[PDB]
Amino acid sequence: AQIGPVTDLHITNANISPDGFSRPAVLAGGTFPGPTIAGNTGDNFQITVFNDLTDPSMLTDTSIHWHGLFQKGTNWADGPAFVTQCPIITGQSFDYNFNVPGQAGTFWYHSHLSTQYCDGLRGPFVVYDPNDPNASLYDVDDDTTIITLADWYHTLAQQEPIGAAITADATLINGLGRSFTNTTASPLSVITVQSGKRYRMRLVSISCDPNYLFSIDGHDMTIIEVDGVNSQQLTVDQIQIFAAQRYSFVLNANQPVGNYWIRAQPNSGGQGFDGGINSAILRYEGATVEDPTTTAPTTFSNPLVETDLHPLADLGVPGQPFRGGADDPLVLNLAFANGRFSIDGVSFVPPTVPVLLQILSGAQNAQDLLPAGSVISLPSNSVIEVALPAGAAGGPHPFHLHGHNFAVVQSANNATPNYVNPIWRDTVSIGGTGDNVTIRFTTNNPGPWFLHCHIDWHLEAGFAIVFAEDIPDTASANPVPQAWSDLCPAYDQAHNI
Ligand SMILES: *[C@@H]1O[C@H](CO)[C@@H](O[C@@H]2O[C@H](CO)[C@@H](O)[C@H](O)[C@H]2NC(C)=O)[C@H](O)[C@H]1NC(C)=O
Ligand SMILES: *[C@@H]1O[C@H](CO)[C@@H](O[C@@H]2O[C@H](CO)[C@@H](O)[C@H](O)[C@H]2NC(C)=O)[C@H](O)[C@H]1NC(C)=O
Ligand SMILES: [Cl-]
Ligand SMILES: [Cu+2]
Ligand SMILES: [Cu+2]
Ligand SMILES: [Cu+2]
Ligand SMILES: [Cu+2]
Repeated sequence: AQIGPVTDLHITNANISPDGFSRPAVLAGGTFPGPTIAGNTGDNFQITVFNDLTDPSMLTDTSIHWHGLFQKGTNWADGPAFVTQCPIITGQSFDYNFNVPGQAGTFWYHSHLSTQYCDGLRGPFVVYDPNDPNASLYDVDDDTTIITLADWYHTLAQQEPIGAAITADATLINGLGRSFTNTTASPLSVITVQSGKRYRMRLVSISCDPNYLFSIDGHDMTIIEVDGVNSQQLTVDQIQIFAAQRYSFVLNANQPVGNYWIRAQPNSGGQGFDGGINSAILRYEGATVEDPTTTAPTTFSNPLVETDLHPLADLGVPGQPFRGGADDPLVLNLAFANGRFSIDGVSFVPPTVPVLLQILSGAQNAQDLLPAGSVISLPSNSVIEVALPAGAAGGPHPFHLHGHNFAVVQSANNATPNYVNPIWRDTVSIGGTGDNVTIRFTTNNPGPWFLHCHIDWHLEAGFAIVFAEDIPDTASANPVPQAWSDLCPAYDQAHNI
């Protein structure tokens, strides 16, 4: 069952075996993935997070981010450790109390301390729209239509050896899948449909790293939502989904009653489907309980291409229709060397005092904010353009901006910008060498907003900056509760800082 919008959420350690290999994990709600948090557009969420963690190998502190929610006036509840809060210490709790005006769609939540979400603290977050403009396109939209894609590691995140390549051990679809090596025939997830019905499938990448080529044998998929933004209908037969992205698609259960493979091929780790890796099962009601016998095509006829997506609403693009046609045009120099990422020559290392607290304490320009060189001020009520030219090792990098969604004026693998009707989203692949993926947004949300690669291993290696949007108005716009004010002193005491 779905929980929320007002709920407790316990964070605990437990052993799990989603691919037949047992290891300890960091879990929300006792499960991997965590339980779906849900409500309606405009609701007040009050998620009281109880930190009950005791195993230091996966960190006993935590902080939770509500990915894609704008947090306007509630920057303190956004979750990124050392940006908007100090972590919650073990044996304590914290009420993330916020509202979701003007948003409806598919989101997710995850730890935002170190690489802890990789150890299991990840789950779906759905904001339903009682007056959804896409409602007539489908018959079913509920917990049974959520599809999560996750990477899973046998080695604990904190224990990944310095200097060795990090790859996953399994792909998990709805929490189940088979290991790439020493594959055993552990249970696969089943997604059940009834012949003739239409389903709003909510596809959520909760990945720490790989992108997936997602498809369903025999079926096609009509995209209706991108990262919370309603789209015009776009029919595709494969979706390349990057870490932290979401799509909703209509699945028409219009094939013969049977079993069909659901495929999610990561860009690293096990290649193909031998032994049922990278797989789940779409089962029609009345089908035999047995594995599918279907195959994929050699070549997909209609893969998703991002420039084919367009908003359902007339969203346009802010600013003027040319490069640099913004109030604050930025071009970030994104680089990697010697194990560390950098943005404009600075590798991100989290500060001791959270950025928001530094601002509330009176730091009022970005040159006064720590970490030095990692915080960039943005002016209020302005059009911002950010160019994110690719080339840094480890790509393609899915960049994500907190506090905002943005127009994707230029997408991967295509040198032509779109100043008319590009999709808006919150996580975008910056592509490959020579690309110039570029985003635009307007600054109407005061506070410090993280911008980073959502490959969690790259964030940990410094691939981030903070946009301190409207520093002068941050304090007035974001009143803080006493419980938030108490986080830093409690954390610093517990850690002898
Ligand atoms: C990506 O686009 C940005 C503009 O959005 C380009 O930035 C220009 O860079 C040149 C030097 O390369 C400067 O002289 C300009 O001041 C920049 N701003 C402009 C033209 O608006 C950037 O070069 C592009 N990068 C790639 C790799 O194509
Ligand atoms: C590369 O991106 C451009 C810009 O988004 C795409 O160009 C648009 O193509 C559509 C469909 O033909 C036209 O309606 C638009 O007028 C084009 N816009 C512009 C600014 O050119 C283009 O299709 C993409 N290339 C590929 C191969 O998908
Ligand atoms: Cl966000
Ligand atoms: Cu996220
Ligand atoms: Cu986010
Ligand atoms: Cu990256
Ligand atoms: Cu983040």
